[PDB]
Amino acid sequence: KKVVLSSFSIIGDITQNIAKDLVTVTTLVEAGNDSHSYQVTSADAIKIQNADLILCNGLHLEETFMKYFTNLKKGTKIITVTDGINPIGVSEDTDSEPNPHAWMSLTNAMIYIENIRKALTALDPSNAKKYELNAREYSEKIRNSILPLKTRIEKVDPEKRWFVTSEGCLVYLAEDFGFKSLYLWPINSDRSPSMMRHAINQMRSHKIKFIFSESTNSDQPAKQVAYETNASYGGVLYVDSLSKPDGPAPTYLDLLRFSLTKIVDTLF
Repeated sequence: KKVVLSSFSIIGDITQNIAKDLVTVTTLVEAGNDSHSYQVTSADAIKIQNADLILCNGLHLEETFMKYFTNLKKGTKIITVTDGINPIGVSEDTDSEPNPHAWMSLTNAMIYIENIRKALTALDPSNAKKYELNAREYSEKIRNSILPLKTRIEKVDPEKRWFVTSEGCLVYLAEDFGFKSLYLWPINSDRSPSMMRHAINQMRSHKIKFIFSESTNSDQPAKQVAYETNASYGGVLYVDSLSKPDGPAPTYLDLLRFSLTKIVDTLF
């Protein structure tokens, strides 16, 4: 039985929905750890040796630990599951490092699924028909949950078309749904007084009503910005990790559904 190692919780969960126990799906950066400067342990090195296939986000998400994906089993490939997603830069002034949060998008969910289906199929071609069926079922499951939220979101008045967050975690969502985005820092692990100043100025300027924080960072900056802008703190979104199993976002679908529900509930 083949072993497929995903770099972090969100990719592991996607892969499990496509493979459904045809392969053993493992995860390196488990829920509640952050990929940036993640410490690869000796146990983790066993996971890496066992892998017949390694599934990464790319977009620099794994940059601090790519070096551990060495001395690999013969034949074991590293697949970048964001292949075909046009990157959005960490420059809020659009050349720069890529923003890794491509999974926060309905369109991109379908691409992650397709790239994983394709890699599973190449790895394990005798199960092609099964991965094919499973990938379609899963794609449909996500569309069925998430599209009605999009449909509601799209009714927002053009002037209120802003997703404002702490980390730059919704830039791909913004692009997918036709919203502008504002944030305080591009990626959590640093930080910038002038980016805060800019956000405050932009919110005042466009009468933006809400700003969110996220499940792996502090709410303090968002609340401070809300105060300085006469805006409201919108609460906590789940974007960078699955939650714990008894939390609100224990699967990738549940993560998308929770966060986009909270967004639409805040906008309307």
